[PDB]
Amino acid sequence: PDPMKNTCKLLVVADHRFYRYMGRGEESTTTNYLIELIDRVDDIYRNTAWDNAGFKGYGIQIEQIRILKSPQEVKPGEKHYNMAKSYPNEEKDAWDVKMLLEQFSFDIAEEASKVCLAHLFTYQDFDMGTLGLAYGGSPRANSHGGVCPKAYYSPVGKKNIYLNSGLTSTKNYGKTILTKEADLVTTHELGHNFGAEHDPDGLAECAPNEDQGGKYVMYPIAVSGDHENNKMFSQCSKQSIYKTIESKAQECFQERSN
Ligand SMILES: CC(C)C[C@H](CC(=O)NO)C(=O)N[C@H](C(=O)N[C@@H](C)C(=O)NCCN)C(C)(C)C
Ligand SMILES: [Zn+2]
Repeated sequence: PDPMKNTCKLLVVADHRFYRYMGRGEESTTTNYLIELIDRVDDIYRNTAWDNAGFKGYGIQIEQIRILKSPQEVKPGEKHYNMAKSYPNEEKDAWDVKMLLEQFSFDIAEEASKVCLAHLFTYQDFDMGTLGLAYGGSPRANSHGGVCPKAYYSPVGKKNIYLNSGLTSTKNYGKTILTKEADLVTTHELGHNFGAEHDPDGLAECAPNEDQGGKYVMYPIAVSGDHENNKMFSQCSKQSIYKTIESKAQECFQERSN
């Protein structure tokens, strides 16, 4: 592991919902929450041996936190990830999650091109229990993204956007999720960014029963995280991430800041 290039620097964005509902309308409260969350997630990554040997010490660090204190005013017909209304259905508490990730990537393109990853933290109740979403680590045909900006020309947006993005919501079923749960959401989404796909039931090694420590972080269904494996990456995730981690590291990782 190149100690000069072992850290994925992040642009962390807190939208107006997060600022108000998690931040208590305060910059300090907002940033402290995020700084502490990323550092705990970093502990998970940093201590992971991607090859089950000495290939460890790779992690994440915040480069900048953008704090949006109020909604983005928009003209009629125009949309922005930080606008007051949910999209496509303004009657709902939250956006459609996929459309939100696409919108965030579009609006943040200039900034995203200069960082390893951009991550949006929001506070909206996505339909049916969804907590987050990210590019990378998806089995879908022609899907791409994850660490290090990769361009995608949006025929609808008429410009290049980058696929080095993901998002976390700390609201689910009308309540703020536990910090232990939030940590797991962000870990899972960055896991996709790093190259992991969902662990399959079909491989017991990567999806243990509850008495064998429970599921690992990349399981498709969320859990509170009281089981042993919950906060760790499975061997399946490690294998996937390891195929490209070094290469990606040479591309856009930087030196850890003490
Ligand atoms: C951190 C988690 C694992 C992220 C995933 C979505 C995903 O794979 N993002 O990369 C999620 O929101 N999972 C939901 C989830 O498990 N939520 C739990 C909290 C839930 O609602 N459980 C009971 C609802 N029947 C789904 C979509 C499976 C309902
Ligand atoms: Zn997932």
